Amino acid sequence: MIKLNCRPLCQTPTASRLVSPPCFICR
Amino acid sequence: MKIADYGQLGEYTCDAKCDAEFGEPGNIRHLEGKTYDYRGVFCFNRKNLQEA
Amino acid sequence: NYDFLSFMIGAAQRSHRINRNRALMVGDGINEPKGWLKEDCFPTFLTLPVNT
Amino acid sequence: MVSLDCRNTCAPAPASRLVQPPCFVCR
Amino acid sequence: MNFNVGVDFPSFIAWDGTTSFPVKIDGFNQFGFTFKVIEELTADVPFNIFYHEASEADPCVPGPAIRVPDVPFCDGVATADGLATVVIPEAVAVDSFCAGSVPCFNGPWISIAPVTVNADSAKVQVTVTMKGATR
Amino acid sequence: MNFNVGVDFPSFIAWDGTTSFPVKIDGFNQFGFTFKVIEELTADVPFNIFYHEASEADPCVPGPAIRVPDVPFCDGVATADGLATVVIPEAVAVDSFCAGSVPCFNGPWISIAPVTVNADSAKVQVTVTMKGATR
Amino acid sequence: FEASTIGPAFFTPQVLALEVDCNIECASLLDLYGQIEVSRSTFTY
Repeated sequence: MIKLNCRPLCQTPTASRLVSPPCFICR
Repeated sequence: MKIADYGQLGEYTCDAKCDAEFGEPGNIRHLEGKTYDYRGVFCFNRKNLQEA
Repeated sequence: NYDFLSFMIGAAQRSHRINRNRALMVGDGINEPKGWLKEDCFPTFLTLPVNT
Repeated sequence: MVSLDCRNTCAPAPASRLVQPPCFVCR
Repeated sequence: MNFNVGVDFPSFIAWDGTTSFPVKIDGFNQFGFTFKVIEELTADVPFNIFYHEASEADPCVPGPAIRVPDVPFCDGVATADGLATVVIPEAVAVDSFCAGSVPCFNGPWISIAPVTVNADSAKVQVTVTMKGATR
Repeated sequence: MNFNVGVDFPSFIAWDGTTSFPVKIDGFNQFGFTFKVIEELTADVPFNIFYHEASEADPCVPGPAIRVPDVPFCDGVATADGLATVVIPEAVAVDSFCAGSVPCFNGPWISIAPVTVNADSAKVQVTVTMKGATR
Repeated sequence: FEASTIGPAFFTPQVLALEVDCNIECASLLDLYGQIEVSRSTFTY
């Protein structure tokens, strides 16, 4: 059981969105 | 290092002219080695070892 | 990490020695020292044949 | 233009070129 | 500057995807494998690692395949049956590579091949890299 | 002692005898080819060296092939057309390998393919090795 | 003799002193809790 060492070739970490609080809807 | 091959540089040239010509290069290379180990074990009894 | 300039100096000197040694033995006098075996001035002996 | 470097062989001589010796001189 | 690494660290093909090629590790003193994917897998693919001895009828040709034995590490345990093996997990992306090597040399030739020849194994590529020579 | 050389000097296939593969060299700062012959050759086989660039549709996929230009050294003369080429001679034995590398980098992708695809080309294998990484 | 003809073994790179490190240790709540010290394995209250 040889333990492999892994790492990616690409350098594109997925562009994560940012979501902000909606406008003032109320209950 | 291991010297694979020397080159061929220069030649006998007439003294009347002012220039010279290129030779050809040699070849030098790189070598490595490693080491091995010898191993074993043996046992004794203290009383017999000390009273002998 | 190696002295390539010194290696080339040594190689050039070695080539000079090797060429000089071939000269003085076989070189012709036009551009190289004339060699004794090429000049051919030493008296010569001629081995006897055999009727096989 | 590229200059290739090549080893003589992976083994010094996979089939060693064992050769006969020079024949003996005449009687 | 570019150094022409192939002189000092030659690399050879081992598993192109449809065939296995013996690699002669005798002339060098270290080596290691390198795995790469070319298409997404569907299940873990295991690989077997062998070594070959010199052929009896001809010393310059490799002999039959022999499975590599396992050597327990300083602090661990042996495998289920004491034989070396490798598995490429599912999470490996196409833009990645995996590396690993055995602890002991054994025979002069080495080889590697998948346990199965299904469609998954054809999507992997394996090669062997050598460290400084000794001749 | 044996090492995990694949961690530092990974190897990637470039020409398996039927297909070429672009190899991404952007993450590393040196590289070099390695040629191996699996059968007796019938005639000289020349090779062409290309380089690619990141495509507009995807910044992680190579574009079309652009042929590498020549770079004369301080001694010798430029090629007839000023483009890099590699020639494997007739005398190469089946049990030997060759090595060579380009003087200049150019784009972040590289490739190699024979001038003509024939039975002689199928007897050759080409692999690329990398030096230390930058990331 | 030049690079791209001679092997990499003939060049020894410089060795820098800096050691990159990207890992972090998040702040702990430990100093908010009530602090007690016991010299024995059991305690009563």
